[PDB]
Amino acid sequence: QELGNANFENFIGATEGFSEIAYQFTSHILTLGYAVMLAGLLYFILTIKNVDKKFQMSNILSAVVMVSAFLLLYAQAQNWTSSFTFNEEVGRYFLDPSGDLFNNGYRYLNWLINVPMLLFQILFVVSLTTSKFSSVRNQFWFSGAMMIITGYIGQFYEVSNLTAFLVWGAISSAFFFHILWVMKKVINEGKEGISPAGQKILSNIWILFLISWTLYPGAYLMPYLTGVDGFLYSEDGVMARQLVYTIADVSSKVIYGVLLGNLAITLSK
Amino acid sequence: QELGNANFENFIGATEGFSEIAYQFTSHILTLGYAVMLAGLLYFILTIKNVDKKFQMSNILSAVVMVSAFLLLYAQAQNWTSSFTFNEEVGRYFLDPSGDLFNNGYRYLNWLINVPMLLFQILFVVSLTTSKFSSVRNQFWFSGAMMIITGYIGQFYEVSNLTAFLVWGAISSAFFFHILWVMKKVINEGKEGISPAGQKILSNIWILFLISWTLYPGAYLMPYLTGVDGFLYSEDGVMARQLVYTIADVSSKVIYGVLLGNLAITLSKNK
Amino acid sequence: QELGNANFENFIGATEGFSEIAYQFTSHILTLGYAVMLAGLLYFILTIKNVDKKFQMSNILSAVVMVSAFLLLYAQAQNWTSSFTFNEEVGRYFLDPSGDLFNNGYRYLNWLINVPMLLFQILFVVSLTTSKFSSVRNQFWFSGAMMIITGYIGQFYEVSNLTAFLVWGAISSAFFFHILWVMKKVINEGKEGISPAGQKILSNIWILFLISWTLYPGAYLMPYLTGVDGFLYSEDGVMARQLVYTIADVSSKVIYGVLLGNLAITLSK
Amino acid sequence: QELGNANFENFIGATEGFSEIAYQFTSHILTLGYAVMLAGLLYFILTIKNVDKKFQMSNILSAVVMVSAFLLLYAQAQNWTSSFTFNEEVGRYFLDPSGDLFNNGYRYLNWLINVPMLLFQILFVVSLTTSKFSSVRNQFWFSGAMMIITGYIGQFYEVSNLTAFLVWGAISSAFFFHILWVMKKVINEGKEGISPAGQKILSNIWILFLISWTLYPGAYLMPYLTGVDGFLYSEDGVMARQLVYTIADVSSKVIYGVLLGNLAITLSK
Amino acid sequence: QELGNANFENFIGATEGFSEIAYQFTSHILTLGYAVMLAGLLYFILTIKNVDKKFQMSNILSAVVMVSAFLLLYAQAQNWTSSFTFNEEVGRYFLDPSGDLFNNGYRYLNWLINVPMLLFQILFVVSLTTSKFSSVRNQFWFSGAMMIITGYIGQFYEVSNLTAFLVWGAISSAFFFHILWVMKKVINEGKEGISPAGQKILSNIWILFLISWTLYPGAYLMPYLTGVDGFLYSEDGVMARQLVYTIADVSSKVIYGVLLGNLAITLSK
Ligand SMILES: *C/C=C(C)/C=C/C=C(C)/C=C/C1=C(C)CCCC1(C)C
Ligand SMILES: *C/C=C(C)/C=C/C=C(C)/C=C/C1=C(C)CCCC1(C)C
Ligand SMILES: *C/C=C(C)/C=C/C=C(C)/C=C/C1=C(C)CCCC1(C)C
Ligand SMILES: *C/C=C(C)/C=C/C=C(C)/C=C/C1=C(C)CCCC1(C)C
Ligand SMILES: *C/C=C(C)/C=C/C=C(C)/C=C/C1=C(C)CCCC1(C)C
Ligand SMILES: CCCCCCCCO[C@@H]1O[C@H](CO)[C@@H](O)[C@H](O)[C@H]1O
Ligand SMILES: CCCCCCCCO[C@@H]1O[C@H](CO)[C@@H](O)[C@H](O)[C@H]1O
Ligand SMILES: CCCCCCCCO[C@@H]1O[C@H](CO)[C@@H](O)[C@H](O)[C@H]1O
Ligand SMILES: CCCCCCCCO[C@@H]1O[C@H](CO)[C@@H](O)[C@H](O)[C@H]1O
Ligand SMILES: CCCCCCCCO[C@@H]1O[C@H](CO)[C@@H](O)[C@H](O)[C@H]1O
Ligand code: NA
Ligand code: NA
Ligand code: NA
Ligand code: NA
Ligand code: NA
Repeated sequence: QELGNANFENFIGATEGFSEIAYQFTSHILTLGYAVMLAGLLYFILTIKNVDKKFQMSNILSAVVMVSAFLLLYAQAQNWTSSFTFNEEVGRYFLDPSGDLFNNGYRYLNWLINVPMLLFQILFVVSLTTSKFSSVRNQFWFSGAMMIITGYIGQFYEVSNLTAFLVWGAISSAFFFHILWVMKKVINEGKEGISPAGQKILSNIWILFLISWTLYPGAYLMPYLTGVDGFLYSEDGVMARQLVYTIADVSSKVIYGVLLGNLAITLSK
Repeated sequence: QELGNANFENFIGATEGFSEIAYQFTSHILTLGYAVMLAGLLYFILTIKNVDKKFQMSNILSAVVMVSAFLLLYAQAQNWTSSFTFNEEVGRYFLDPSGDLFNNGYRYLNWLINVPMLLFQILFVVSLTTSKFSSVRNQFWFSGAMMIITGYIGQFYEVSNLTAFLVWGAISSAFFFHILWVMKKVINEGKEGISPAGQKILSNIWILFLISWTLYPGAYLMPYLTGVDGFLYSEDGVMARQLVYTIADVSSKVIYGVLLGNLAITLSKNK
Repeated sequence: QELGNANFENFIGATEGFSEIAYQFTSHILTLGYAVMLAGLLYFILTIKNVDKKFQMSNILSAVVMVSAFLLLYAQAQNWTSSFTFNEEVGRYFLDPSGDLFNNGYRYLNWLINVPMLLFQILFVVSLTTSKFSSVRNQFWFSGAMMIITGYIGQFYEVSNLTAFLVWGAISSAFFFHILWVMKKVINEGKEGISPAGQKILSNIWILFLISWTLYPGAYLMPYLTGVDGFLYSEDGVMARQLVYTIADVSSKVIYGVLLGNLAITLSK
Repeated sequence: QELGNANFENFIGATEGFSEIAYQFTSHILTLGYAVMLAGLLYFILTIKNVDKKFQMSNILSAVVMVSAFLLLYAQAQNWTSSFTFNEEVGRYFLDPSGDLFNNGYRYLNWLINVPMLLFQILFVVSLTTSKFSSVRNQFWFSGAMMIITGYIGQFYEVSNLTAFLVWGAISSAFFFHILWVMKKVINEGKEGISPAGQKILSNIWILFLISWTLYPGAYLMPYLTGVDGFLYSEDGVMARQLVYTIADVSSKVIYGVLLGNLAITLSK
Repeated sequence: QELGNANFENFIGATEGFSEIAYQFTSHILTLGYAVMLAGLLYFILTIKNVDKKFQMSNILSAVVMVSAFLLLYAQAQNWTSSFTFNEEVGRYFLDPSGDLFNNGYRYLNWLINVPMLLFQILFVVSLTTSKFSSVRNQFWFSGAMMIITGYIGQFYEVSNLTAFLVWGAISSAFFFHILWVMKKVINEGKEGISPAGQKILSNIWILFLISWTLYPGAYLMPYLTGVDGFLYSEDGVMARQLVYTIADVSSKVIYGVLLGNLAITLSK
């Protein structure tokens, strides 16, 4: 079957199909994804007034991120269920093209909107020392956009053209390392002038940031992390990828937002 | 028909099918489930300001639990209606695979999110004495996650492999007993220093907790509680399970949340 | 056709079918039903602060009842439109089993949730004199549940077994009369100690309560109220039942809630 | 094809069909309808505290009207798109009975709910002089209900029985003229005692009321306003009717609500 | 086949079809569109109280624009997914007429509602000097309506009749130039008497306004901007148009709204 520039989920769906566990787990984990975002939305709105006026923009940005993210993750979950249909005869779920092909692009577009705001929002809680607010913001916004856009292009080729896949991924990675570099600077400068309690939370924010953000490129590469015809080029790789994306998105948005809010409270007088 | 690692609802649906009463009641009770969660959401938001600032995080946690739970229970209800279709010829509802197989996993994922928050939220109303807040929290969160994850794995095998079903269920039970142990400690320490009215509510919270949480393993086992080819391995067992899950979820979240809110009011200087 | 323990709507749908007027009116009236509930939700939230803090729980309870009532009535409306499909050849709507059979149980489960809260909520506005608060509450909650549960069982048999239908209905009625008895007591005791304006509203609340609550058993019996092969065992009876249920639910929840709120305002100082 | 007591939209759909422009425009205008209602809902909620406490019930009533209006108008829009399907062979949209017949009754039921509230709400902004509040309210509510109910019955016969159509329409019109009479009285009495700025707005409210409310009977009659086999008994008449209903509903609810809010501000210390 | 007066998306869909990238990207970008509107809605509501009472109407107008716009863009995204279905044999998405033809009219009707409010809302933040408030408002509202209505008519003919397409587009352009002229006047008069900070933001508002609003006519013409049988008369032109519309709508509403809110803050005592 000709699928063209399609995600590997479709190729697994079109050949081996998905077992009950593989199909149901992916449906469940993706549903958890958007459910957590809407739960987070309520949390962030309800806790806005827990911090001083000057910190509240960060709480507002956390809630705004939850909107977008809930709608895009909900669309991603519907895309998974509509793309794969039970075959009575073999008792597995196969590609149902009439529901459209499955594409991870809904999730990517959530990143496009939300990355700029997640990077931006910490600048409302911490004070920089050396760096100018507008400079850091502009670096975050440019590199954030380019990281997501180049990755979005790459992932269309993850089966149809491994070279394009890896080149676009590599370019994306460059922008990723730039963001990590700037965010480390922001964390360090944020630490000077604030209580030891505040410094501890910023340490935790950095570890959360580093682990959660590194998951994404892992999920990008997931199908190929065990090489050609590896364990992970399979329904097991599909499950692994969608779990990791869901953990990443929950961690990078909700937990991140909670930690920033807790920092804002400690700095609040 | 090969169904593989599927819930027993599908096997009943695929052989005997469901009577009008069995099918409609399950649809109704599952719908009640998500409707109560959204009603609860409004209640908890609207009553935030009925308690002192320091208690209000518990009300917020109750509302956050209602969100997740409404979406997952709504998805669980849609899964039931889509999976079973009326046959004109025999006048019963049979497995319609085109709607996907029915799986209770939507409900389980609601547990994964919400158990950590339900255990956590009492620590914002009561004061511990001897135990450290961070220690109790960490015990709740680790054991809560492991309980739900191991159960989630088990329930895929509830027909296809009785051994896996019962071993994963047993491991889940171990973590369950750990949580009961810690929650008893938390209740006892919570009772010290507070009015007799407050102590009465905490007693009631503990009974509600113990009964409501014990329903879950009952619902897990439901199809087999009358042995091989028993009364409950049937549409009657399907009805029983989905009723018990719905009662449990309403009790463990909404009533629990209401009792905690009533405790918060008694401990409030406004009262 | 084999329909088993199914509501009489399906039997009419399966034999005579529904005319355009019968089908459209039922769809419209059921839609009005859930629309009024969501309108009520907004009204009750927006008017919370029109009464003293000590009355506001009644306003909150009215809003909570609307949320469950809107969701269940909306589901009941979809059940109607999905269950009956236009036949081009005869120009009438017939049972389409693929949409599931039509059952009034969605409405009944709204009663199960909401009856306990409607009875309870008046105890936050009025003061009892002779009766104990916990006793009245317990009587309301026990009898409310038993009334709706026994009715819910009965209505499955409204065609398949007239005897079961009428026995379960009779048991339901007993619990109904108990509730009427207690509510009369509560109204009377509520009247003592309060302004004549407040007493007048409580008089009106009692008339509304008595008429609105009596409609339900009428709607239960509707198909048979003109005997065997009567005018009402027909699309006209289907229309009559769904109108009466909709009027009852609007009256017993929304108008009831408005009157209680107006009482709360008069008692507000 | 026998359609029975069905709206003329179905007869056009079943014979000539609808062009792309006719079908898409109707879908768009009906969508605009419910979108404006939800936009209005937010406006009215957000502006509640712009007026004195004693005027705020009018703002609340405007918001409550929007909730019913959005749900019913949304249902009316879905009824349109579901009822008419593209035919590849002729490139026109034809009646698809599987989606149900199209009926304007969803809109009518929005009137049933909302007319009583729109008439009522002005009595919270203006003071009567000679007329009794309870008398005006009761006249509005009785005549409002009878106007909508009689029209609702009439419109089922707009093709199948022109006599019934026009008699029910005529009866509806009588109640309409009664409402116009009472509302004129209410406007005049409202003008006494208030600033010239307030009087100007009440003049505008009367013109808006008179034009917007007169559109409805025009839309009722639309298909026949060019006589037998006229220009308007056609997809052009369908477009014209649905445009006029949408303009009327937006004017009579949203603009009306805005003008009343502006009056409330004028009368506010 | 016969598509009649239909958008060029359908003609591409009906002949060449859409590749996975072309179809998925359009679905993603249109989804991003409505997601950003709902994220914006939350931002504007949550920041209302950041400005003086007298500026807050502008913040409220930004939120009201977000409602309409979210619903219309959401409908536009659904229209795209239901209109184009995967063909297993060739592995491309082709016109599925059963989902209705695709039409950009949902977006146009969002313009009809929202243009009048976007133009109006700046008059609540700036003070005019020479020009009269009522005159500017009336010019905006008349020309805004005529611009959108004439464009809406034109776009039906964008394949079926190039002459009608370009004449209606030209008339639309005339009203566009009128609006640009008046808005420049409003910006200039707004700048007189206010802080340098205020003047800077108004300069930025003008550049954003000019670029964002100019994108629309570009998107209108997109399929023909590379002439007969050009690169852009293709799935690439479909992608280009829907990207530009989405960027325009986000820029002209959300960014515009943020800048106006920031202006309101600087002018706030
Ligand atoms: C809430 C969403 C967030 C924080 C998203 C983060 C996304 C990334 C850090 C993505 C990184 C990627 C690479 C470094 C290479 C491959 C492509 C990406 C976009 C997945
Ligand atoms: C809000 C939902 C709650 C409180 C969920 C509670 C879930 C349990 C206590 C589950 C217990 C289980 C066992 C002890 C064994 C079998 C598997 C489980 C997960 C059902
Ligand atoms: C908002 C919902 C309310 C107040 C529901 C009330 C329901 C009843 C009073 C039902 C009464 C019934 C009987 C007395 C006999 C037949 C069965 C019932 C449940 C319809
Ligand atoms: C918000 C909705 C409003 C204000 C609805 C108004 C409806 C009317 C004034 C209807 C009038 C009619 C007649 C006078 C004759 C024909 C039937 C009606 C109902 C369309
Ligand atoms: C949020 C929506 C906005 C600001 C919409 C703006 C729309 C335009 C400026 C449209 C302009 C057009 C022309 C000048 C010619 C072709 C037709 C139009 C309507 C696209
Ligand atoms: C950084 C990780 C780089 C991964 C190296 C690319 C491995 C390419 O392996 C690919 O695996 C597929 C499934 O097994 C095969 O179908 C492809 O033919 C093969 O190219
Ligand atoms: C601790 C709970 C008791 C578990 C007892 C497991 C014995 C169940 O036995 C099972 O019953 C099913 C239904 O009748 C049959 O289909 C299976 O063949 C049979 O293995
Ligand atoms: C208190 C009201 C109870 C009245 C019971 C009357 C018995 C109804 O009689 C039933 O009517 C049906 C249709 O008319 C028939 O099909 C049934 O054969 C018949 O049992
Ligand atoms: C405003 C009152 C106008 C009533 C005039 C009714 C005359 C219309 O007459 C009707 O027109 C239909 C379509 O043209 C025909 O199909 C019908 O046969 C005809 O009865
Ligand atoms: C601003 C641009 C003005 C419009 C340019 C006129 C070009 C019209 O060219 C058109 O291009 C289509 C696709 O190539 C062809 O299918 C049409 O038949 C042709 O009329
Ligand atoms: Na599926
Ligand atoms: Na079903
Ligand atoms: Na139907
Ligand atoms: Na259609
Ligand atoms: Na599609």
